[PDB]
Amino acid sequence: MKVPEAAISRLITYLRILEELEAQGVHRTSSEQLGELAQVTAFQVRKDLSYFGSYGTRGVGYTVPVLKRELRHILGLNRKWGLCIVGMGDLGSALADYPGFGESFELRGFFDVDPEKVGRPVRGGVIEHVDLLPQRVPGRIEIALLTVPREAAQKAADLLVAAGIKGILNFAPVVLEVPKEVAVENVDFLAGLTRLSFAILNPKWR
Amino acid sequence: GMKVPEAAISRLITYLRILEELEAQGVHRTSSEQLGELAQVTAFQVRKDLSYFGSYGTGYTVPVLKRELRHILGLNRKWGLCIVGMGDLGSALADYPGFGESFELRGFFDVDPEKVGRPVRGGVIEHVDLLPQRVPGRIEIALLTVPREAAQKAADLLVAAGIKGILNFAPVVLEVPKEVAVENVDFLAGLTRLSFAILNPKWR
DNA sequence: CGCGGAACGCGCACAGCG
DNA sequence: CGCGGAACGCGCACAGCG
Repeated sequence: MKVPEAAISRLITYLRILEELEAQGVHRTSSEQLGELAQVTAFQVRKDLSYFGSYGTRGVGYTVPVLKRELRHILGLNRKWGLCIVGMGDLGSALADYPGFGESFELRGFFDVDPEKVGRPVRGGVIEHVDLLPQRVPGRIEIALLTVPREAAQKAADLLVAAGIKGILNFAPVVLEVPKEVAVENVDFLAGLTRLSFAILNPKWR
Repeated sequence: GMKVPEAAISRLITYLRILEELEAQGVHRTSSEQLGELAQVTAFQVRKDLSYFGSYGTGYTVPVLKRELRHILGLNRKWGLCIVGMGDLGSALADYPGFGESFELRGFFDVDPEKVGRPVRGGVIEHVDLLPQRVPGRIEIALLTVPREAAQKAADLLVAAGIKGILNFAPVVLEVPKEVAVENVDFLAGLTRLSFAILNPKWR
């Protein structure tokens, strides 16, 4: 009912920690262990998980493959999302080649407008003009990796929204404007850099 | 409240960007309501985000704000950067043409024999074993882009070398001494955040 | 007229159950 | 015995003033 987004980010962290624990053969963990690895209090963990259910065992703890399964469900990773990359520049090309996507995310789109790229056969696929967006997105692409130069970002967004996209992972440094019907998440490395600058200059604060 | 919420610093970064665009458009005067509009926040928050540092208001001269903001964020100096992990991302970052005058790449490290010794925009790749010799006095921030499984270790090495801040791109929670700052850029996390958001539209 | 404190909404102790 | 509600604390109202 409450469900702060700060909690969704932490759930991501717990699932990753669970995958890792599983990889090490651990069968059972606890909020205390989980907190120690996610660098938060055990309270924060139990409270974050409580927003969705009671997956543990009182007096005992949490069975790793169970909670793991439960978090993947909540996070909507128990499905196979359709992805497309708009802006086959350098970052987008690195992305196309990222091997750590896993079962939950599948690349189906590849786009851009530059003639010198359009038509290049990328990893399992081929680039194409962003004009084919209206005829590519519906029912096959839900999420788009927006990676274009800061000035083409807002333009590319409109296009994507019109083509029926449901989510935009924005890599461009700028606040996008989209219908509130479309979810957007920013991945801003320059903002992070700037934050590091500030953090350094203000050690006390940090 | 003399203690600045960190969320306010994300907004200042956004304000600065909005100013640069203005200046670039030729505008000379802006307002609380104008900034908010462009930043999608209330004019209140803008004023509040600014009050933590001063009264730059008359008011609000784009160039006087752009300048005070970059001073507040520490962009008024030339930070030294290095990249640890020269794979696809490390390479992409190495050739990024938009750091600006505030961030300078002075190092590129790795362990792959095929990569070290390799020339790059701004220098050459060197083995991480050389960080203790390359960091002090020249490099404050490190762009960490190694595989997930080697992140912590690379981080342990940067710490040992005396690094001030790590911009972590690996999907892991780095463990570092308190005097070392860490900022994460997690796109897999954004992806999974979007996944959740799509399924919980009323939650929005 | 137009544009730099304080209230308010939201993010630990014990009850519950194995 | 061992490990899933409510207090606390962080993030609008008006005064000044051209």
